[PDB]
Amino acid sequence: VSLIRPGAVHRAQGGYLILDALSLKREGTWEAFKRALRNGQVEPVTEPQAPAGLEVEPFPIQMQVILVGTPEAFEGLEEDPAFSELFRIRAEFSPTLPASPENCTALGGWLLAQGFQLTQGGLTRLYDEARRMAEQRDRMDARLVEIRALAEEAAVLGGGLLTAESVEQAIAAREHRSFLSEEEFLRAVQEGVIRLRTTGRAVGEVNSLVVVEAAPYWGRPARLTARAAPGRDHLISIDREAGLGGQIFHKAVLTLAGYLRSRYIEHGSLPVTISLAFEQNYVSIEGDSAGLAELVAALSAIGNLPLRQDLAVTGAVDQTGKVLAVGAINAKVEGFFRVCKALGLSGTQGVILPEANLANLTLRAEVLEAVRAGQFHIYAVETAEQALEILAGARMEGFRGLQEKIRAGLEAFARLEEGHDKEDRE
Amino acid sequence: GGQIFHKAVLTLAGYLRSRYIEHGSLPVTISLAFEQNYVSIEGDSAGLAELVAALSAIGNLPLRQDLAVTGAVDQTGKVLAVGAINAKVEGFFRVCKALGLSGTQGVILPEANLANLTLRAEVLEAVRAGQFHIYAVETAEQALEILAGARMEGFRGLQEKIRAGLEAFARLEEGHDKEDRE
Amino acid sequence: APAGLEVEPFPIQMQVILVGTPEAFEGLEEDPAFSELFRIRAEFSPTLP
Amino acid sequence: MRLSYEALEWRTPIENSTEPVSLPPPPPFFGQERAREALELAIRGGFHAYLVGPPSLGKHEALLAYLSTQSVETPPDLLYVPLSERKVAVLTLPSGQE
Amino acid sequence: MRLSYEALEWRTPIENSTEPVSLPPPPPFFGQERAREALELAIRGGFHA
Ligand SMILES: *[B]([O])([O])[C]([C][C]([C])[C])[N]C(=O)[C]([C]C1=[C][C]=[C][C]=[C]1)[N]C(=O)C1=[C]N=[C][C]=N1
Ligand SMILES: *[B]([O])([O])[C]([C][C]([C])[C])[N]C(=O)[C]([C]C1=[C][C]=[C][C]=[C]1)[N]C(=O)C1=[C]N=[C][C]=N1
Repeated sequence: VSLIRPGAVHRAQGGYLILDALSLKREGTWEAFKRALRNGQVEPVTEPQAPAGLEVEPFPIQMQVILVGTPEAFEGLEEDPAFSELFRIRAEFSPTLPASPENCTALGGWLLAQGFQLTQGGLTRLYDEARRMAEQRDRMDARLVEIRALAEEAAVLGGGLLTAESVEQAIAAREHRSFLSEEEFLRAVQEGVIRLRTTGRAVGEVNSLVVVEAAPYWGRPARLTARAAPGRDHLISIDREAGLGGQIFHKAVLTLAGYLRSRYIEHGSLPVTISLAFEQNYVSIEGDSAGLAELVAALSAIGNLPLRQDLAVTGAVDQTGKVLAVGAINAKVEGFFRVCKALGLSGTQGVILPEANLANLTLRAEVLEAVRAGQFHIYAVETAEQALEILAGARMEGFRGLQEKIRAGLEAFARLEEGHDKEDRE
Repeated sequence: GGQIFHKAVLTLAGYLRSRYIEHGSLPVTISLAFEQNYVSIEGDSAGLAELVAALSAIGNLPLRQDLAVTGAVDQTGKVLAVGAINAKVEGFFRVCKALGLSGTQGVILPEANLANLTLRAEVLEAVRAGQFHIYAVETAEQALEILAGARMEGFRGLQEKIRAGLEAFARLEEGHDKEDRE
Repeated sequence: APAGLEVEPFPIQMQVILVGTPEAFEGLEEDPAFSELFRIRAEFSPTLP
Repeated sequence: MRLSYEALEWRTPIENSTEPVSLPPPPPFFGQERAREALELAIRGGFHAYLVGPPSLGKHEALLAYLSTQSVETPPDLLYVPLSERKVAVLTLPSGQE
Repeated sequence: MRLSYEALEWRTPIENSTEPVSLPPPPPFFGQERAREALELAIRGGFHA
């Protein structure tokens, strides 16, 4: 009798047992644990080498077991109908918390109880960095361990005290420790290895913004170019028909095709074929970013429109022409600003971003300082027409309009195609 | 041909289309091939070389064979940077020296790779002596201008020669379709 | 071991440092537990000025 | 539209930063009233609950802190007693009597 | 553009090569200040790097 060892069930009698769903399912003990919970009784696990074994009475279960883990661990168990009635109560942890002065004070109190010494400015900067980490302006990040780690780094860089300078140094060091890839990209851009036009205007090309998959927190401009040729309506995205474009990118080409069709109908179809391709190969597409960038580049190629190359363009677009939000807008904006600063700010560089992402704009101190100084210009747009108007610097409607230029370009391409078919049936 | 090479043919097709539109399409088919089989392609090297060869074939343009051409190209016509530019330049210089330098051999390389040019002592000595000529280009037009030794624009231009070649090919194609519907 | 010794767990007061090519690290960075253990990333530049 | 700095400015301003802050510890599951209410209901009712959230958020630490401040009637002493050299049963005794 | 030898010349010139060099040992992680700073932070803080 004295050899029965007490497990988690025995020690949690009359209280609460806390388990991890992913670890519970990893060991394969879910069935036996579920049966024990159903019966309310359980016996200690016995070795198969027992000749007769002890006649252990089942141990009554009077606890409240609580499973803690990521949801993905729970869609591995929620399909079981027996799991539903056992766990009638679902406690879901919000990925973000409301960015309010009460929440900032609560975070400061939590950090003080954690053992760190904070100042008002240090707490303010921690609150701001948590908001930026959540990617939303009015929602802080709920991952308290990440903020605790950043606070630890700030304490180390500041001798224990969490002043504003110390936390700023900690954030700068965290950015710089993974900055090697961006440093190499900036060196290549400066040396001319990767040529990006951040000054002047060019036709059929635009500085699309991408976020590297190897580290989905570093943005960098990608020189997308579009070329318009007469022919069939099919739109070519050369970087997709090589094994790189994803399923999400599949929707993008059809979306631009539908918008280009429905928006411009004075022939039965689009008399042009559009070839979309970035200059580089680090842009293996997974997602609907760029978007608006591809659309404005294709429209400029169709209408022979010199787009302002100093303004980067990002943001997904629909077949209606409305510009949709994209993730990691801060990373894209900061990357383009870094590239422009490497080549030197001319007081006109900027980023074309959707107005939907305006609630996600948590740009760093340097970018906001540049915007205040007038060296950088953040543009918010709703529809692709506004973005192309900003790029070309003129209105769509009216004479010398962008829409009439695109229509004239399409008409010229149709005339050349009909000349070709005229020579065909001669 | 590799996956990286797959987008290369589309890139040249797009550039050849968008750059030369006086018919509804390109009235020619271009057959790209190396004479040898040790060139199993993995990457976008050559590039500009393929483009200038195709353009010369279209326009009946005798390219200077003493100048090697390397470097990727985009559908805009800008010449892209490539890796191991030093190896390519040194190999071409070695081949030219084996057959004897005539004082005009050289390499057409993108200006983007100028920051990667770390040529050996012999190549730099030959360049200083004038026996070798390293050329740096930004767009395919410059490279083909160097190859053909004449300007794109103006009369007796390269662009007008390519346009005339495309026009002649279109005339022959429309003669074929004329005989077709007769 | 028939019964084995009742060894007390050894306290860990060390600072582990992992050295290797990145390709070895994309074999481990996906683990969420690896992130908070190794809060400091030391990346070696392939080139020097 | 050309955004201005004021519309883009998001960092909360600081009027004094040279002094330490002294704030009381926050309640567990602060800013997460949904989960706190779920735990309150599961504790009052005795139901089995489960915590769901993004990884590396502090769910375990916050849950432990919240459960520490809880107060329940002292559990009875549960222990195995052998009815024989082969038969052993479960015995329930008042707390502290084992 | 026809590059000249001066633009192509990249080897640093030598004005004297017949004498031995006597230089102090460089600091560890020389030319790699990113990694050196990462190690400094990980050592001061005791974090795992
Ligand atoms: B995007 O951010 O949606 C963009 C869309 C494309 C049309 C320009 N693509 C990318 O940025 C891709 C896909 C991606 C991966 C991970 C997160 C988000 C998006 N990535 C890259 O740019 C990339 C991929 N591999 C290496 C380097 N960079
Ligand atoms: B290239 O260097 O990009 C070139 C492109 C092609 C259009 C002329 N191809 C090659 O040089 C190929 C592919 C390659 C392999 C390894 C590194 C870089 C490029 N290689 C060869 O020429 C080759 C292949 N097998 C045997 C011998 N040579």
